Amino acid sequence: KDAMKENIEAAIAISNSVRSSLGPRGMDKMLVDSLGDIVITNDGVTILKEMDVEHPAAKMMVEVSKTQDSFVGDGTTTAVIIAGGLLQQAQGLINQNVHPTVISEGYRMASEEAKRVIDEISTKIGADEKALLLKMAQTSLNSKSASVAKDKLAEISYEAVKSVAELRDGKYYVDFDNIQVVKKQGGAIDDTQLINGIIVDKEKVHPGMPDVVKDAKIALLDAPLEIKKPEFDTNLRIEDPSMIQKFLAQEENMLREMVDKIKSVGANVVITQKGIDDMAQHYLSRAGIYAVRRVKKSDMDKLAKATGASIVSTIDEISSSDLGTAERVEQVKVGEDYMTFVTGCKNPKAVSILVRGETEHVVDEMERSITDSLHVVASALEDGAYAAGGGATAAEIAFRLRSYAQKIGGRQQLAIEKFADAIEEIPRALAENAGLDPIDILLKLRAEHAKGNKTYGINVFTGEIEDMVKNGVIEPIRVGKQAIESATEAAIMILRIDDVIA
Amino acid sequence: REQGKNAQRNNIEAAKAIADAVRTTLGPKGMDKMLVDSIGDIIISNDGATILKEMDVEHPTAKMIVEVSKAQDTAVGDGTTTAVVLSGELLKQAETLLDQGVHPTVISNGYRLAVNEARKIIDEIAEKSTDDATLRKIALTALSGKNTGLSNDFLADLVVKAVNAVAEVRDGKTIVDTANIKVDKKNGGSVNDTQFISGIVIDKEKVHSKMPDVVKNAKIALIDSALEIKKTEIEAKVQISDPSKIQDFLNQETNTFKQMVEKIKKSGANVVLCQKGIDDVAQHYLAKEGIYAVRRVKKSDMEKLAKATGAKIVTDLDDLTPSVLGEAETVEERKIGDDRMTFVMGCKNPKAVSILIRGGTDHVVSEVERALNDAIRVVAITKEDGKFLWGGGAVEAELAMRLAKYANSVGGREQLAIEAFAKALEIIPRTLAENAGIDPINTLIKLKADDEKGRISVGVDLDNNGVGDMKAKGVVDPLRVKTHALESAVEVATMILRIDDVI
Amino acid sequence: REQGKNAQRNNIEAAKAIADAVRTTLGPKGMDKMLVDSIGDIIISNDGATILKEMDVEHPTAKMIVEVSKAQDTAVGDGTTTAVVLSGELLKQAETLLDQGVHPTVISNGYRLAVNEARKIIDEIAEKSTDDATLRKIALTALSGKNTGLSNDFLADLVVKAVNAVAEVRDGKTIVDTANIKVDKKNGGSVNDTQFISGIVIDKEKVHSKMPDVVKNAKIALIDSALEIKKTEIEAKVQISDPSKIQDFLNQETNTFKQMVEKIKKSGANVVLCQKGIDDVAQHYLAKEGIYAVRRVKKSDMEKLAKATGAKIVTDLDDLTPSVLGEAETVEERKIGDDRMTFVMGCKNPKAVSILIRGGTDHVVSEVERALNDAIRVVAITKEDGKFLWGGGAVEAELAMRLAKYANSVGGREQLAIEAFAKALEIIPRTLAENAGIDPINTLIKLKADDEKGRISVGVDLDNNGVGDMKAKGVVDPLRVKTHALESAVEVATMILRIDDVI
Amino acid sequence: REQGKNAQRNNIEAAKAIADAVRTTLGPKGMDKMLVDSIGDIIISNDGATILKEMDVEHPTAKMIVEVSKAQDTAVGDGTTTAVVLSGELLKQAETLLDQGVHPTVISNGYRLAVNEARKIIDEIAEKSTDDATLRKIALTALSGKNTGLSNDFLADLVVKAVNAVAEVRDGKTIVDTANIKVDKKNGGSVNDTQFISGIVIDKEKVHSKMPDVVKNAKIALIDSALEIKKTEIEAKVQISDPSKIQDFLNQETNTFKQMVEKIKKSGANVVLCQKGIDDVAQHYLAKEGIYAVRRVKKSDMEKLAKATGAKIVTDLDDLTPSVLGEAETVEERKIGDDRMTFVMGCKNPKAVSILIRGGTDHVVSEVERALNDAIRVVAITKEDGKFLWGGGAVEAELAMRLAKYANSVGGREQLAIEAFAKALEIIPRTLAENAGIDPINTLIKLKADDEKGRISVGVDLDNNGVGDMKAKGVVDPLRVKTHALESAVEVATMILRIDDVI
Repeated sequence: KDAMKENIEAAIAISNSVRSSLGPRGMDKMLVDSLGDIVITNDGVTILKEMDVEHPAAKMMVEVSKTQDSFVGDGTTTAVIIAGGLLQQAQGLINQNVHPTVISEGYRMASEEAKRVIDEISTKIGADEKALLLKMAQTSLNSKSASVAKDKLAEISYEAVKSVAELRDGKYYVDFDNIQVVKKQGGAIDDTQLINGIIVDKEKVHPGMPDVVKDAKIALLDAPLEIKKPEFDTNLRIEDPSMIQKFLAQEENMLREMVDKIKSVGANVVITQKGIDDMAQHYLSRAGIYAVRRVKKSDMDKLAKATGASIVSTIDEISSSDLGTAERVEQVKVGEDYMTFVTGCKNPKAVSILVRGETEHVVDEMERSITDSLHVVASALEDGAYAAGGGATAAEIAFRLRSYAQKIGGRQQLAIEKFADAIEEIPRALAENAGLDPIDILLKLRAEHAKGNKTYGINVFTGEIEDMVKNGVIEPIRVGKQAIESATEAAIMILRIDDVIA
Repeated sequence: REQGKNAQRNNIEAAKAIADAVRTTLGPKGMDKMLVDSIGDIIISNDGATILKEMDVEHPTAKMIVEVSKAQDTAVGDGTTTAVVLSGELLKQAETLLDQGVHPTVISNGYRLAVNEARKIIDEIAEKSTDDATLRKIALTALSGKNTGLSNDFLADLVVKAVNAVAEVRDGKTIVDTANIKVDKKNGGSVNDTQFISGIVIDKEKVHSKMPDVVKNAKIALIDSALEIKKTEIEAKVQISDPSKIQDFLNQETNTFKQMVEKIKKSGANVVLCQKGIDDVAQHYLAKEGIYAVRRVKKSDMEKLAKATGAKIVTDLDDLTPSVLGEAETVEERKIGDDRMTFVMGCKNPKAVSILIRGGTDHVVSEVERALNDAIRVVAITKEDGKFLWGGGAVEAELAMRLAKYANSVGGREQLAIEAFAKALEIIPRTLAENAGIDPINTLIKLKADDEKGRISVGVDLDNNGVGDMKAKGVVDPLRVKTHALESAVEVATMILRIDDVI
Repeated sequence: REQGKNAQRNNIEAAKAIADAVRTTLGPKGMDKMLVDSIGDIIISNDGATILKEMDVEHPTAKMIVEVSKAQDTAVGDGTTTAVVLSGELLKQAETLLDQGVHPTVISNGYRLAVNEARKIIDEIAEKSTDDATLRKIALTALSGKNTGLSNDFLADLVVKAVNAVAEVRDGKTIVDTANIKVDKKNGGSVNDTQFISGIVIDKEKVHSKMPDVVKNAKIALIDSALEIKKTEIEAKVQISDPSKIQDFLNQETNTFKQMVEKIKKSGANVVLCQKGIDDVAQHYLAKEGIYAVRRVKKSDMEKLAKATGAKIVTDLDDLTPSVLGEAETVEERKIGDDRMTFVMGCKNPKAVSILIRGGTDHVVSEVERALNDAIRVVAITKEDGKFLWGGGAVEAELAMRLAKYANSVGGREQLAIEAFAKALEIIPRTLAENAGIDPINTLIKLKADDEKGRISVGVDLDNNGVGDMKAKGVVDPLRVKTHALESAVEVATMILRIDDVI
Repeated sequence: REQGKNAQRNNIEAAKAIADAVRTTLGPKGMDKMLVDSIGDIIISNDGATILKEMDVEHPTAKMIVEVSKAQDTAVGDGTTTAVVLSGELLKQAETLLDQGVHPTVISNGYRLAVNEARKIIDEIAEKSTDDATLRKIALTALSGKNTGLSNDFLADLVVKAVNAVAEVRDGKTIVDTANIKVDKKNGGSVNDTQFISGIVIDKEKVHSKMPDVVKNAKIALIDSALEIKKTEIEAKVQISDPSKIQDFLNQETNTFKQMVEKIKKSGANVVLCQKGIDDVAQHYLAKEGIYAVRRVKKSDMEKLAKATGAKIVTDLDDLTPSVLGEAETVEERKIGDDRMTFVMGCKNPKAVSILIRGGTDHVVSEVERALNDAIRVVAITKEDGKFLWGGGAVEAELAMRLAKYANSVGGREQLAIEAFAKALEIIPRTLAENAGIDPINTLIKLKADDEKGRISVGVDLDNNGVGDMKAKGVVDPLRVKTHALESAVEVATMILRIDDVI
């Protein structure tokens, strides 16, 4: 009765704090934390992970609705919007004494039928690959503040994914450890570029190291370049003043040797996750080796893949088989900062995107936006099919559930019709957001789909129901399946709970 | 401190309150409870034992009812909610008798007479069968009011399959150690993605990249100690006077790790599962030699693996002989969800299997696992006993009818207590009616008639909207869980009924 | 948390408030702001980036505008105040459109159309010239509203002179690393006392009195490590059993320092610049041998000196060969103000110069340095780009006139946004009018006419009291700073305009 | 106290806030506001004058805008909301000019130039007609956004009917005293139950049961004084020494009341409407004599009745001659709703009518009465002026277009102010768009085109969803209310714009 009334309202509240961010006329959110950190975004996954939800129902709505399985396009915002719809509609049905178990069965079924409608009405990507994917990446950027440069960023998203995509069983596989995305402020959004190689935001460890090394043999380490102290308690016992010299000599010699090993195997560059002793820095420098230290592990993993190096933890046991390869490693100044560009890698399916923005908070959102585009085109390439956006595919599913409901008659049917009304939350949000009339757009939308117009959607620019694929507003088939998947699980979880206790 | 009437009415009131807290979890149409703490946080379950174990019960008398969540013989499936709800009703029905002037001890005697009889009637009416089909019906029933989706028949089958795989026959009797069934979960979505593995699944990745992704015809070494540098017990300090010694000391260490690995190689082991850590240099040489190693393996897994592969858990590597090595056709690492887990398959001992549950949400995979575990227990018990009972309040209805008659064959005061116990049993069929949303009063009226016409298997049917044959619908309850749910309820109700003063 | 209208009107209000905080710093007649903290204390500047970086902004939306102080491409000279003031106006002008019913996104689209056009118009109208005379006009303009006295022409000349000294030509293009121009200050009064040195000036005295005051034909050793007694990494303890040993141990130390100095002498170095400390005994023997040493030299200086003299920064003295030594005609110590600084002149590499600023007050030498640094940047940029723009709001006036027309060639909603962007640009010429104390409204009226008659170079003239030709008065703005000030403003205004809820 | 900018920005902000409070009441699709106090309680109205008169405005500047609710010439219908909303917009649009540097006085001069022009344009474009049909269109329009149900055409007709009944012609001109139209209400449901009575309706019952329910050919006496025992001014005390006197004194009183009634009868009056009380003994003899009496009649009614019947209000009964008696065919009491009211019909003067409103809810009959009263006013004004204007923002759109041109024919500064006044007028058509829920921005775009193509009568049409011809839909506004709404707005905006300091 009440535990439910409350849980449901807490949940719907989350649904509405995200609703206005859906689509081409969607707005962003500014989220300020207790520590004062600020995040301004349109990304529904960031908004949710950010907002401080207290109510346990809200925490669950957030967790389950997260579309966790993948964060492609606006799957999470769409999931959340539908969960709120499904929940709000369940409220009504419960007011009529429909047992929450019927409702959960109905939702479960309608959910299954809906995934089916999508597979059915979907469309395989054909000889149109390049044009389709571009249109997809633009649709995505269209929702973001990155729209401003959607055509250039879309090209970058396409080029990058296409470069790292493996066409295996006649199928495509895209490994993101081949795409390095780095952000640097102090440039316009247009200055964003695709570099064929791996950029690492770090500079040479010592001023005397070279700024460029052609045909680099890269040593990737995971251990620090320092003296090793025994594990058992150890003490030097000096009784002869003369040994004091011999001892310090032995230490410096240990470091000099470590460098000799790395260099003896042909290493040209040394990139470590850990530290490099000041004296070791001297030696590498003197040997003319370009070294960078305290590198990000994620950066290490990407360098290994592109250069074909193996990350070594036992310098002593290092060998040439372990060395990576690249046509050139060079320090370049990107704005204020100095970065290291490893170009012409052994593995050519290795790329980087240098995201620019004038301001910190601008460049942050640009990277968020570009990482979205990459996942959109990559999942479309992988799935092989696409569905029309603009609320077209949702209006269709809604249309096709109202039929199926009458086939699966009974009380289940009420839950199934309610599930259809909920899916219509998408076209409503889109209309509401663009400044159109929901109740008006909805009626026309239903008409077109009844008359078999599968791809008909909401053109928020003209404010007219048109062909979404013709106009290019299309999305990966995956976004819709997951969103309806996450949405129904989130709603069923709250629907089954009749009490909250500590 | 409270004495007499005040102490008793209060205790009864408390018992009833805690029963109410789990009441709605009973049956196919059970609801869930969300339990929230301070740090760890939210738990959503339909499991009565979980709910009570987590609940923050304040009252002493309520802390006593909650103890039923720990009686291993009762706390499986709806056994817990059945015992708690019944204690509540037994105490409630008693209150009336106390009011009339009946002494708490004769009431306790009545309940003892009643429960002993009931325990007899159910062994009398218990249905025999070791039919895999019935086992499946036990699981389907056990998974009924949980948030598992529609995959139940698929899950039920996994259960029977796992159970029949480790079930063994001792002197004429079937014994099933559930500890041989390794159940684990991984957030990947689907549920239908749950797998049945003929081997031990280990949530651990191989320690080093250069180690093989798969080992065939594996001679497995199970190791207790850390493959790290060990310091002596009596304090030791190293004193270097020769600058040259420093290297040597640094080398003795390397050579120490080299030997560790030599010993392992010498035994023929090609896989090393360590319960503890493995130094990076040891990982280096293990990979160099081609041995597949996993570290910091749980003791529980160490033990299951020793069981499945025939390996002896060794602590001192010098006792690492080919005699203590286990065997398995394949040891392979494969990515499940976002993690990489190690699969030990084709073990020397076939009586070991694993169930890798999938389901997404996290908060669902947990209850599903919670579900599959109960299901495994109930199916295992029945596999052993070979007997079961009809569900849906059918058993209680029979009992309520018979004890109502057996009461007449008993003396005055006790008779009253036994008629009270008979009424109390109706709290189960009524709870199922209420939960399904049907009329309690009329379902009971119908249920009574049919069981009196001799229809032993008629329980509460949601579909037929009222009563119906459970035999056809296949709703079956294991025996052991029933008898213990009745017995627990009686023992606890008596403990509480006897208190006349709480200080 | 605030939603919709309340959230937006509020954000706009905030942006406007912070713009007001820097507004009056714009131009030749800019005022200063006194920023006071708790411990360090008072800062007086006209620099907008400094003011904002120091300001204690509370509001999130204001913290966002303040971020422009860090966009290295904008935060030079009036670039910062221009970007902030414009964001404020862009947000203010937007508020009107939001009121009419225009969607924040079409407003954002309008601004994007407008700024892209403007960026085109200015490259079109940009004036080319690498003429040293124009460079001087860039500096004079950059030093305009600062408390530098009348010495500006003298300073401007120093700037061009320094810039042209380190400017180099790569493949056909002039690149100027400002990091080669070492600017430092010393409280001695005068300002006209600022010197241009062909070498590196180091705020460090020679470590020991007996060391030469001047070294000619210097072979300079740059050293990374401390010239002190170094203890081993692995703990070491000395044990003396013979009373005689104590002296020997005390002597090994002396001899250790003696050798350090021997190594240095052996390389031919006669000057030693150490990044760290130098023990007193080492100072003793260095002075004894006639080597001029400085210690605890900043890494920044170590690096500039390695750059200028060709010296390799060495850490292990055993690798101190004549190959790693730098060269300079003279290394002399000379008293500047109250301090004694070391002057390294006639370096192997001519592309390194220093500017020793003087000016007294301390709080003036700081801004003057703050000034000279911006001036150096702007002159450096222009040296590279070879193009510039007319100052005094001339550029904005042209842009405002053109975009006002370009708006017509655009669709309804966007057109509104583009007319709003055109109005926003007038906030610059108006701010200069207001600051100079002249009538804003009439200056704009006049300015518009003249630029429309084709007088591209007419900006706001304090003298003519209204508008006037900047071409004659020589007020010129670098290009790069303009385009980025417009771009920053637009990117940030859009970020803020898009928020409809602050939680 | 606040000075300068702070004082002004603040005043403008205040004005805007109060305008927002009534904004949504504008038009056919206006919303209501619920005003709640402490004791009396809830008021629900769409009337802007009512809302503002009741509102608890704190701010002084807001107390000034609220004063428009009292300007009798403006506060009728939407005149109030139009004046307030426009003042808000005039002050808002001014803020921009103040920002640019325009002096509050030239802005005030611009507005004066603008409003004087506008007042001319509307007399130019005013449509003439005394056509009863147009009168009906005035009322229908006046009753548009009120909670009156669908009975509007029925009400509109009552209005015209009442107006034409009391309308009279002086030297060539039609004068309509609304005070001759007595509007009253009674909670009986229906609304269509509203009656139009040719006489004066009085919410008063006859004082005594035995008095006739109906009097035909009535000679009506209107009396000012109480028909009670009157004590002398100079204190009087009665002293009885003879027990017999007590009766006599008690009788003088009776006889006193008997004479009162004799005087009344002697004049031929057969009805007595007393403004005060009537003693019970007087009621006795009045009923005895067959005179119909009502007491404690409101002075307002006393006056209307003297007007309608030709009766002279008499205070001293001795001056109650047949010359001062009024006439009416029928004086009848009849039950209306739950009350019994007196109906004086067929009065000597035909120029007096009543409207007895019905409607149930109470809180509806009140607004309906509130509505009918405005409607009566507007219809009355137009009846007199003979001219009207097109509704739906048609007038404002024409004005906005013309003044936009007239601005060009004016000098610099003033021109700016006049373009600002022209923009301000668009706040009306935009408010109607917003309220109807249609797109403000596009309706304005369309509206501008059509009025520029010469379509003077095109206003905002809810139906056509955008703009449309008001001529066809019949939405008409009276002239007088328009001109005064513009004038009020300007006078008040100037008062506020001129303040630079609030102490």
